[PDB]
Amino acid sequence: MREIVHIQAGQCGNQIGAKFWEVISDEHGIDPTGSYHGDSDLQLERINVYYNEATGNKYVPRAILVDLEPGTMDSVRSGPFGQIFRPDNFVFGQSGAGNNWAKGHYTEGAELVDSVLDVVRKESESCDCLQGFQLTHSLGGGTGSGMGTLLISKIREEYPDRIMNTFSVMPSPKVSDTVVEPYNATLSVHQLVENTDETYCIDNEALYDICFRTLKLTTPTYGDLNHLVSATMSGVTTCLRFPGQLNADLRKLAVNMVPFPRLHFFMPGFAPLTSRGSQQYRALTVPELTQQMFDSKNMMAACDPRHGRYLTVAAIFRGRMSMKEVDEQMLNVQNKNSSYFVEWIPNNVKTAVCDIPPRGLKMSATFIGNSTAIQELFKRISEQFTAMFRRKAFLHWYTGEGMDEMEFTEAESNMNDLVSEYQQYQDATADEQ
Amino acid sequence: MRECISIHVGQAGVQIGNACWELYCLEHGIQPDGQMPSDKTIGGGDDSFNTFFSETGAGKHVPRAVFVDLEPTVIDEVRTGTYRQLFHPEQLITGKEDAANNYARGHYTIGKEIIDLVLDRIRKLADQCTGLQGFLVFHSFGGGTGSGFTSLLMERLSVDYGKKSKLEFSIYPAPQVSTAVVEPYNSILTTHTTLEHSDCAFMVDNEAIYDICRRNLDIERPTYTNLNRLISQIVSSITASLRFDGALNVDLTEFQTNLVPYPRIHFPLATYAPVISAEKAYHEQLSVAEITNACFEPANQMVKCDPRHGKYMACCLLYRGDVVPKDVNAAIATIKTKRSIQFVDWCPTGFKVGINYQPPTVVPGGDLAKVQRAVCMLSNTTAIAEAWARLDHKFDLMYAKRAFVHWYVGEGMEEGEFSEAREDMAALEKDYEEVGVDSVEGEGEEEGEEY
Amino acid sequence: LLMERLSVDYGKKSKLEFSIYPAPQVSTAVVEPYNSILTTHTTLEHSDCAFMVDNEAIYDICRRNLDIERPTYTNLNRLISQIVSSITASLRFDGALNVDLTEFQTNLVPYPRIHFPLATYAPVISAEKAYHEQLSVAEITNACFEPANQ
Amino acid sequence: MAGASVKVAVRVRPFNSREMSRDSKCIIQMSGSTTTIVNPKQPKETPKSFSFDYSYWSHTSPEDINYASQKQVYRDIGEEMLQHAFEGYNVCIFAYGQTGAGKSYTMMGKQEKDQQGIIPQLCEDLFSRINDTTNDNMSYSVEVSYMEIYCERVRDLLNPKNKGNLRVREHPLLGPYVEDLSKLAVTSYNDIQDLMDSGNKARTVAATNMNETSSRSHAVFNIIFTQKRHDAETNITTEKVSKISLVDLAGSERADSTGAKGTRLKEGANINKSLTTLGKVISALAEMDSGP
Ligand SMILES: CC(=O)O[C@H]1C(=O)[C@@]2(C)[C@H]([C@H](OC(=O)c3ccccc3)[C@]3(O)C[C@H](OC(=O)[C@H](O)[C@@H](NC(=O)c4ccccc4)c4ccccc4)C(C)=C1C3(C)C)[C@]1(OC(C)=O)CO[C@@H]1C[C@@H]2O
Ligand SMILES: Nc1nc2c(ncn2[C@@H]2O[C@H](COP(=O)(O)OP(=O)(O)OP(=O)(O)O)[C@@H](O)[C@H]2O)c(=O)[nH]1
Ligand SMILES: Nc1ncnc2c1ncn2[C@@H]1O[C@H](COP(=O)(O)OP(=O)(O)NP(=O)(O)O)[C@@H](O)[C@H]1O
Ligand SMILES: Nc1nc2c(ncn2[C@@H]2O[C@H](COP(=O)(O)OP(=O)(O)O)[C@@H](O)[C@H]2O)c(=O)[nH]1
Ligand SMILES: [Mg+2]
Repeated sequence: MREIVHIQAGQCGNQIGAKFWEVISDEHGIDPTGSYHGDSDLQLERINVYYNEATGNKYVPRAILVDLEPGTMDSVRSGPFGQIFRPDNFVFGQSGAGNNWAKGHYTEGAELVDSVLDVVRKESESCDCLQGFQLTHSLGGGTGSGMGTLLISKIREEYPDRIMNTFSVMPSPKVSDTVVEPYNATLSVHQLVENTDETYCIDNEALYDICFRTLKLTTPTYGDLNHLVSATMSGVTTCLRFPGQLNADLRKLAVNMVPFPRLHFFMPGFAPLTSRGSQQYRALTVPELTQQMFDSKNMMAACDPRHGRYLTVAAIFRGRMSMKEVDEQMLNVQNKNSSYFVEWIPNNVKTAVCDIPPRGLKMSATFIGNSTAIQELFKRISEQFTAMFRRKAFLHWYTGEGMDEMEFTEAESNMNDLVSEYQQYQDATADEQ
Repeated sequence: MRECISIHVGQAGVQIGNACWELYCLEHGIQPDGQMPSDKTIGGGDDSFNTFFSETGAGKHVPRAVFVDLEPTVIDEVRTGTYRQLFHPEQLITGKEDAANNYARGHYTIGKEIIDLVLDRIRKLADQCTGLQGFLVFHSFGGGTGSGFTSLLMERLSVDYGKKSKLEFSIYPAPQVSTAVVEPYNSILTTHTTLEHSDCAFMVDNEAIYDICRRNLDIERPTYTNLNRLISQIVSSITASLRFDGALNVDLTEFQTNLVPYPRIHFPLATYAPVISAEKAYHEQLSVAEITNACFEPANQMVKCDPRHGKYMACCLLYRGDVVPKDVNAAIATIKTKRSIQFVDWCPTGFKVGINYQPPTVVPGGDLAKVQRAVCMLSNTTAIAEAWARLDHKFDLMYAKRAFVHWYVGEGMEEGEFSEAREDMAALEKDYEEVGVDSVEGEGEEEGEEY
Repeated sequence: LLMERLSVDYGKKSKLEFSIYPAPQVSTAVVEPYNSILTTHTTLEHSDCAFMVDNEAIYDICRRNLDIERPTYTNLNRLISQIVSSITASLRFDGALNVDLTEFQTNLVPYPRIHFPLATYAPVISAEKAYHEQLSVAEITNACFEPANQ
Repeated sequence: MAGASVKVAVRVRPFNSREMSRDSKCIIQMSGSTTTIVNPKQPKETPKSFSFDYSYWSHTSPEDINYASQKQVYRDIGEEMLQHAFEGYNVCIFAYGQTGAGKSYTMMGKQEKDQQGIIPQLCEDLFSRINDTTNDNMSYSVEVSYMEIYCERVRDLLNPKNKGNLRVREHPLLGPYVEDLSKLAVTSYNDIQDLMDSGNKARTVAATNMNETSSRSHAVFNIIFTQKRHDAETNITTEKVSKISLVDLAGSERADSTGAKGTRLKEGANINKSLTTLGKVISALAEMDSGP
């Protein structure tokens, strides 16, 4: 029994968590009231991964919602899936951080962290055999970045053998909805590099690009982006819940994807995408899934994988398919694009197959890539961060909450080392000198 | 609970408060008598938003406002107007003379004996709030009361509460048109206190509003009511983030964290893009890109200064109505590629975005057309220094001969304050000059693995 | 671990293996070689006779002989099951010449450390192609030595 | 910068009381710079063999030929490294071994103070050389600190307070360091002995099948060394500063040897991770030295 505890902090994390729970509830046939009205038998076989059982055959998820302003909690409660959650898990304060990292991690969050940790311990002790945690949040904001990093630190200190994940929305190159974003992104990445086993990098720009170009939507909204991210999140942990011909837990993905401890920043992806009104033209087969999956324009990280090399790749398929087709297609992808795969790993494509595909898709697949191109994101942040730190743009708001300038420098150094470490395994030969 | 306290000092302050409270009662469906029939008909709701209004047991709603002025006439008007029953009868009006366009009279001589009552009533209002956000102070530079009394108030509130944000809306003397002879003195004097004690002072000129009204609204004879209505619309746009749901909400702390680089630079400009008459409301799309572009134009600026002569340090955009994020994204991308808009090299990001679902309302008897989309821009830039520099010259021309100085000294002030003041205004301009310069060269870029 | 404990406890009884070795080209894991190399010690010391098979070879056999272009693990497992049944058939049913499990070891391993033989099954043929052919003894014996059928 | 000249040495100790009591046999044999070892259970195939830059035979105590005397190993390592330290550059000693092999011995020496390990010879030459060299126109300063690494957490030994975790940091110019790490000055080697004993009493130790007392954590004993010059001028300046790091590594661990569960396996896992990282960096430094 592999139980996952789900946490979500900040406006972005709360919205994504709401959409994710709506999706998973559809997958397992749970009504908004909490009762079960499904059709197949396998849906209840592993419901205990995400849900707890109440008295009258009613199920309640393991969500824990955190914020420092009551607006988003009120929005989520007054919603289609408001009443499914447990009331005692809605932890919140007032007078939120306000895009200020110091308020979130050193001043305001220090009061709410004890209550949040108490609820987390209560929920965790009741599980049969906890596997890992989750956390949805955004790095460009105060409450999200600050409280999320603090929670990650404390939980990692308390439970050191379980698997910590996180789905983080990085700042975008061009589209910007805050001005003090680089400070929050840097002072945070500094903690995520230390206290996490896997991080999946999401960016608004890539998701907007997918919606505008692939799905052909004329008016994308945040619901769609949450949809995409939620589809990926559901796809990642499929093998814990349903049977298959080759299983892969979170820990197997962790072992196979990460060569060294500090290189765990992944580019996620999902296929297929017919954009509607074009399903009749596209024939759905395993080669088509593999073709769309590796395309540079399908990624949600806003990094071009052609500018680097793939350290490792993982593909989780969901459906009824032949194993020979999967193995041959992965071999062909490796051979035809040999320039973009590192040479000192003889084979760097993990594969898994599950038997139960999604609601209305004969077949589906999800992608977890690990390549050096992700370094560009960090580099871009540094190229902004120093530009604001040489002349101390907005620093007094941070030092007013008790944070010595040294903390800022101790970080720009850490991220710069991360970029350098990735840059080492990037050149496509190493000899002579 | 997101509450905030409104203060109105001086004649300009109380007329702006009149327009403001008219607008807010219209937004919340509250009758001028204080009753709300919407809840009675529906049977219950959150329409009695606790931000501006406190709800009593009988169902009446009283505003979280404190009017103050030394002239009984301007508030005897509202004690016998339409909204006579909306306000609590304790209004804190002095039955004496006025500052008479004298900072010294309003600060030292007559400012006492009325200060105490104002702090007790502000204390009583503050005690009723749970998680107060801050103060919105309305007043006008140049007036004796609105300068001196506002300075004394600002000092006492800073001493007492301290950590609460205290925003300010003010009316600056225009370059050319003026209504008094001693405006520069009272300005140069209250700048010293508005620099230290305020946290973010919004700045508005009358001539800019006259030009905006003449050009866009096609009103050839505007009066103070239209100006107050525009200012009220701006304040509504600022505060709507913590009254209605939205996709991206912007609280009052985010304002200051995102718009104030250094502690002494907190003087942004304000603009409202879709200002247009009902007749011209047709024949136009009023898409998001159009209003976003119209915000940046020099003509629509609400203070008589050219943005093209400075550099933008920060921008806050606050949208209302049918707005989706992708249109704002595209508009920002389009603005960033224009060369006439220069951003400083130490702010690569530049922008803050906030979206609200509640569209703007239309006041009966007004002039603004009903629109589906609206936006308010708050830009922190270096051009503002020019608007200061002009006034200073006049004060020096007034000071070199020591004209009209015996009136100020007779009320209890000394000459060195006039002197000390000029120095303070003199520096602030220096700081605004330094922040606008580009980075030097970095002082680096050395060789390395040359082997 | 299990083979170690069984070798300690029982000792003299035979122990045979049927294992899936990694394929030269295709694989479903990146850390396979470490596991295989670490396993080879216990495969060597404790087991008495180990047979090895490869998924790639069985895929090729299925494609060429049975004309299944998209096989799955079920077909491979069925083939391995046939192999094991032919191994153990001599213990169950009557025959002219019977071979016990110990006879395999006595006749097949020269020295203790070289007990790694390959296995093959000759008449793998589809129902449609079951006709047009005699499938005599000589034909199947010849097919067993074909390098393509390994 | 200087070439990463790493010196690899190995040393064999004699028998202990328990080994002498049993009918044990010696298996390490040395020749030149090569050492070979055999299997008692597999005496047919071959001995295994290794080569190191230094092989030291302190097996036979009364032996006169090719005996690795403590003064000999000190001349090999400590004298040259103290000479390097006095040039103003940093020095690091790593002591490794498993309970019995004989680590402490090489680091400290016997209790009768007749045959001295690396620490007393180094410290006494440092103190004595200075005491018999300092003049009016120079000043010397020496300080000592002592910390331990346990489960990737830094703990202080000299300070007797409640053993809370400390927080590593990174001063931009001076590099990594630890906050609130007690630092004390010393005058002679008796002071260092007192501080070293006091700190060693505070180290975490647990019992296992191999030994009743086994190191569960690494230790670092840092000696801060500063030289100041008084030239014939009003400008008095520090010539340079150097650090000597004497480091005790916990032995490699295997559940095939420590069968304890719970915290004991976790400590062993963290120890093995740290050892692997240390070997990874050390080999890379030697490669860096070798290439150009
Ligand atoms: C062919 C058909 O029947 O219609 C499809 C469809 O046209 C496509 C375009 C769907 C459609 O998705 C979108 O339009 C979309 C919009 C914004 C963001 C993301 C997707 C679909 O909505 C999505 C929907 O997918 C599902 O129902 C899956 O089970 C999916 N779950 C959800 O979408 C879901 C959302 C909220 C609540 C509950 C479920 C899923 C996939 C993997 C793992 C878990 C769940 C399906 C089949 C389709 C429509 C309806 C058009 C796609 O989405 C998924 C996840 O299947 C977009 O890319 C795929 C490819 C499909 O062909
Ligand atoms: N925009 C706008 N400005 C106003 C309004 N009423 C007054 N003012 C400004 O206020 C200035 C006069 O100073 P006041 O603020 O009225 O000073 P006061 O309130 O009369 O206080 P005393 O001078 O002591 O009597 C004029 O120059 C106007 O520009 C108004 O209704 N709208
Ligand atoms: N080369 C040597 N010559 C003589 N005696 C030695 C030698 N090496 C060790 N000894 C002694 O023999 C014993 C072995 O050292 P010991 O204190 O058991 O070290 P250890 O337990 O191997 N240290 P560690 O590896 O950190 O756990 C001690 O009494 C030493 O003084
Ligand atoms: N993908 C996604 N991103 C969002 C959403 N809402 C906000 N964001 C991003 O989050 C950033 C602001 O983070 P915010 O939610 O305010 O952080 P918080 O205040 O600590 O909760 C913006 O730059 C947005 O790009 C959403 O619904 N989906
Ligand atoms: Mg007046």
